Amino acid sequence: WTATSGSCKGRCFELQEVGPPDCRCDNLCKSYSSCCHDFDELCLKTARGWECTKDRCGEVRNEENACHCSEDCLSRGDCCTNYQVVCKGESHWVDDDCEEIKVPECPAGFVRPPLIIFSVDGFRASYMKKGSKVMPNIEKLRSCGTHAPYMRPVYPTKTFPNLYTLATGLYPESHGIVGNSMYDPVFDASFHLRGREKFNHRWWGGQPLWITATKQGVRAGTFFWSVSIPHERRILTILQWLSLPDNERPSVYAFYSEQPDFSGHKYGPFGPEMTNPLREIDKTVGQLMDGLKQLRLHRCVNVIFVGDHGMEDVTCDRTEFLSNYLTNVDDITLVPGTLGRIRAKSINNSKYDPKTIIAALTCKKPDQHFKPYMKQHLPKRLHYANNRRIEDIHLLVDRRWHVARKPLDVYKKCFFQGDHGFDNKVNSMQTVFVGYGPTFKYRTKVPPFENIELYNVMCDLLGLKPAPNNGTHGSLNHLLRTNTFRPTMPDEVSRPNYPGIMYLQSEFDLGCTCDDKVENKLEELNKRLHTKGSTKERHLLYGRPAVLYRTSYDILYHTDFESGYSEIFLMPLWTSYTISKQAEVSSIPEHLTNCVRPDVRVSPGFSQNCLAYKNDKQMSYGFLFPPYLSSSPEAKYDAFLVTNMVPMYPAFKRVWAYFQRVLVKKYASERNGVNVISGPIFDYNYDGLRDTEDEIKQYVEGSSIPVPTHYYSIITSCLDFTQPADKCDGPLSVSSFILPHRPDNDESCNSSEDESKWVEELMKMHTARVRDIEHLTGLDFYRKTSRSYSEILTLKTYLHTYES
Ligand SMILES: *[C@@H]1O[C@H](CO)[C@@H](O[C@@H]2O[C@H](CO)[C@@H](O[C@H]3O[C@H](CO[C@H]4O[C@H](CO)[C@@H](O)[C@H](O[C@H]5O[C@H](CO)[C@@H](O)[C@H](O)[C@@H]5O[C@H]5O[C@H](CO)[C@@H](O)[C@H](O)[C@@H]5O)[C@@H]4O)[C@@H](O)[C@H](O[C@H]4O[C@H](CO)[C@@H](O)[C@H](O)[C@@H]4O[C@H]4O[C@H](CO)[C@@H](O)[C@H](O)[C@@H]4O)[C@@H]3O)[C@H](O)[C@H]2NC(C)=O)[C@H](O)[C@H]1NC(C)=O
Ligand SMILES: COc1cc(-c2cnc(COc3cc(Cl)c(C#N)cc3C(C)(C)C)n2C)ncn1
Ligand SMILES: [Ca+2]
Ligand SMILES: [Ca+2]
Ligand SMILES: [K+]
Ligand code: NA
Repeated sequence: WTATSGSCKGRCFELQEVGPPDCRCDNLCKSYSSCCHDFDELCLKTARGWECTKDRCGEVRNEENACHCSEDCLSRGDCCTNYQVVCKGESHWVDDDCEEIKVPECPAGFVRPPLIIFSVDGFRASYMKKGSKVMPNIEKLRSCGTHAPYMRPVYPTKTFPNLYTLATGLYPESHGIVGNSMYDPVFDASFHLRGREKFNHRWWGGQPLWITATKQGVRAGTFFWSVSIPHERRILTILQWLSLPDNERPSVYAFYSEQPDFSGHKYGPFGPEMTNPLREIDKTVGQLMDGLKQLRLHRCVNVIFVGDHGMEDVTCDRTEFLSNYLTNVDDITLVPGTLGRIRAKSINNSKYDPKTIIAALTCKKPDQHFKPYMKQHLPKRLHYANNRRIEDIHLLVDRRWHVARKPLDVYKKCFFQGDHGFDNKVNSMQTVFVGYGPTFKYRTKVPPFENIELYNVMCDLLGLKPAPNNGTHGSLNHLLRTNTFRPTMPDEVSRPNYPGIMYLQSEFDLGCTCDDKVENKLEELNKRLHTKGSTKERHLLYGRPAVLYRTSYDILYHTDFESGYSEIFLMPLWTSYTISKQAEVSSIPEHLTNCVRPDVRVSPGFSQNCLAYKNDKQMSYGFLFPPYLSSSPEAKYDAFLVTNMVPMYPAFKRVWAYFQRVLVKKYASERNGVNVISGPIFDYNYDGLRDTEDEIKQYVEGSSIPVPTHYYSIITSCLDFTQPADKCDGPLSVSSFILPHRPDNDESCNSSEDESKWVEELMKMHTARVRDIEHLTGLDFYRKTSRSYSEILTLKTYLHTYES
C-alpha cells in the first residue's frame, strides 16, 4: 500500500528511490503501481511533440510542452533535440564528417568521459549490413568508431539472460537469470516476462555495473525503463541528467529499445515490415547524438550500441510435440519454445524417471528437430548447468523450430513468424557491438567476441575495479585507444619434477605385457638425448603450461611428445606434440595391439595398472599421444608407456581413435602442421572448474585411477599458413574441443555408421575456447610465445564455431 497523494513537482525522474509509503517519481514507479498522482501530468509531458519547428524558435517558455525551443532551453537542459538545427542553423550530427577523437573534449566540471549504453532488443548482426541504407546514424557510429562483425550472446539467447550478462560479466548459471521464465524449486515460484515476481531482488545475483559504480563513488542513471515511457522521453531524460550539477550528475547511463525484437516476432527477421522499426531506432540514435552535440558532449561521451540477441524464422507449423514421443506426458512440466526444460509435475513422485524420459526422446524420428540432454552433458561452451533453476533434463532445439508439450498448448494460448533463444553459436542469434568515443579506437574493426567480456571494458571506461566475473580482463584491450588494465600472467603454483631412470622393470607388478624385447651406439646416446628433452622445442612450441594449484607432477620427455604427469591422478594433466604437414600415419603393429610398458622414471605406486582395466568390464583405455603418429618404429614403443594411458569407455574410444588416426593428420595437412595438447578433465559437479580429488565419483574398478568426465584438445598453428606450425613468426590460429567421456554414443543418432559420418559433427558441437579448458584444468597455456599478452588473451577466448 502506497500513499499516492504526494507530488512529483521538482522530482521527475529523480535518481534516488524514495521508499514506501512516500510516493515515487522514477522509472520503476509505474511498474510498482507507486507513482504520485501527478506523475503523468508533470513527468510525462507530450504537448507539441518532440521537434522544434521554425515557428517555435525563440518562443516564450511554456512549461506544458514536451520539450522547448525557447532561448533559455540549453541553460535549462530541456531543448528538443533538433533545437540547434532548426533554430540556430546547426547541422545534424549524422551530416557532419567523421573526425578522430584523439582526446576527450568535455565541458569544465566533467571528471571523466560519461558512458552511454544504447541497447537494442533482437538486433541481429546482419542488420548492420542488410539495413545499412535506412540507418545513417548507426552506420556512422559503426564506420567511425570501433565495431565487430558480430557479438556472441549467451545461451539461452533470450532478453533477460543476455542483458543481465551484459550488466555483470557473468554466465546465466552464475547470475541466476537462466531463462525468460524460471521455476525456482526452493522459491516454489515462477519468474515470467509479465508479472511482478520478476521485480524481486532474490532472482538477481552477482554485481551489476550500476552497483559496481555506486560502491566506488561513480553515480549511475536508471538501467530499467517502464514500457509506456516513450523513447523520445527516455532520450530527453538522459540529456537532462547530463545537465545536472557536477556533484549530482551520473557518469553511466543506459537506453533500451524493445525494437526491433517486438516486430521481428510478428514479421520474421527480414519481413518487409522490419524496415520501419530500423528507421525508427536510427532516428532515436540521431536524437541522442544531436542532443549530445547541443550540450557540447558529442566528442566527450563514450557510446556503446549493443544488442542482446538476434532473431530467426520460426512458425507454428515447426513445432515438435512431446505428446508424439511420450505416453506419460501429463506427469511432466515443460518450459517450452526455442529450448526445452523438463521436470516432474509433482515432487511427490518417486515414480518419475528421467532416464526413461530421455530414452523416449532420443533419436526416435529420423527428422527429429530437438535433442535431449542431461544438463551435465550439454556442450561445455554453453556453461549451462551449475544452477538449481536449470532443470536436469534439457532439450536443445534446432534453429527454426519450437518444442511444446501437446498441440493444444500452441492453439489454446499462427501469431508469430520470428523467435530466438537457440544455441548461442547459431548465426541468426548473433547480435551487434559498436563503440564510439574518445576511449574507443577510430575506424577500427575488431574480431567477434562474447558479450561476457564487456562488463570488464565498461568498468575500464569508467575507472572502476570490476567485481569477479567470467570475462578475461585484457582480452578486449584492442578495442581501446587508452587502457587502464595491463594484465599479467598468473604465477605458477606447482613446479614440476624432472625424474630420470629410477626403477628396474621387475619392481613393477602392473599385470601389463608388451612384445618389446627386440634389441647400435650411434642411436644409444641419441635416445638418451630424447628422454632428456632434445626434441622438446619441436613438441612444446609455446612453453610448458603452468599448473595454478598445489599438486605433485613430473615432466616426461619423449622423442615424439612431452607430458606433465600427475602423481595424484595417475595420468597426464597435459600431453604436447607437433605433427608437421609431411608426417605419416602408421598402424598399431599386430604384435603391439595390447602392449603396455612400465615407465622406469615413475614409481609402481604412482602408476596405473592393466589388471584393473581387465577387471573393469565397462572401462577400457586409450593413449594421449597417439601410437599412429609415431615418428619411427622405435619411437612408437614410447606411445605404449603406462604414463601415456588414460581410461576410456569403448564407446568413446570410437571417437578418440578416429580423431587420432584420421583428423589430426587432416588438420596438419590443411593448416600446415599443428601443435596438439590433449588431456583429461574432471568436472563431476558440473561447475566448469577443475575438480579436487575428493570430488571424483568414479574410478576404474578396484583402483585409485580416476575416470575423466571429458577429454580436451587444443590445436594450434600459424595464422599465416604459408609458415609451418613449428616455425611461425607471427600470430597463432587455434581450435579446441572438450568431448564428453560417455559410455554410449546416444548423442549421435548416426553412430551405428562409419566414424567418417558422425565423429567430426560431434566434435564440432563440443568446440571450446582455450579459456574454458583452463577453468576446467587449473592450467595456464601459451606462456612462452613471441606475442603480446593481450593478443594471447584474445586467442584464449577465441571459439571456432563452424557456422558458414
Ligand atoms: C564465473 O565467475 C563467477 C564469479 O567469479 C564464478 O562464481 C564464483 O565461484 C566461486 C567458487 O565456486 C564462488 O566462491 C564462493 O562461494 C561462496 C560465497 O557465496 C556467496 O557470496 C558471494 C559474494 O558476494 C555471492 O556472489 C554468491 O552468489 C551466488 O549465490 C546466490 C544464491 O545464494 C545467487 O543469487 C547468485 O546468482 C550466485 O549463484 C551462483 O553461485 C553459487 C555458489 O556461490 C551456485 O551454487 C549457484 O548455482 C550459482 O551459480 C553467494 O551469495 C563461498 O561460501 C564458497 O566457500 C566454500 O568453498 C571454499 C573453497 O575455498 C571453502 O574454503 C569453504 O569451506 C566453503 O565451504 C563451505 O561450504 C561448502 C559448500 O559451498 C560446504 O559443503 C563445506 O563443507 C563448508 O561449509 C566459495 O568461496 C562464488 O560464490 C561464485 N560467484 C558467483 C557470483 O556465482 C564462476 O566460478 C565463474 N565460472 C567459470 C566457468 O569460471
Ligand atoms: C515485461 O517488461 C520488460 C521490460 C524490459 C526492460 C525494461 N528496461 C530494460 C533494459 O534493462 C537493461 C538494459 C541494459 Cl542496457 C542492461 C545492461 N547492461 C541491463 C538491463 C536489465 C536492467 C538487467 C534488464 N528491459 C530489458 N524488457 C523486457 N520486458
Ligand atoms: Ca530481447
Ligand atoms: Ca568441478
Ligand atoms: K575393461
Ligand atoms: Na547413437
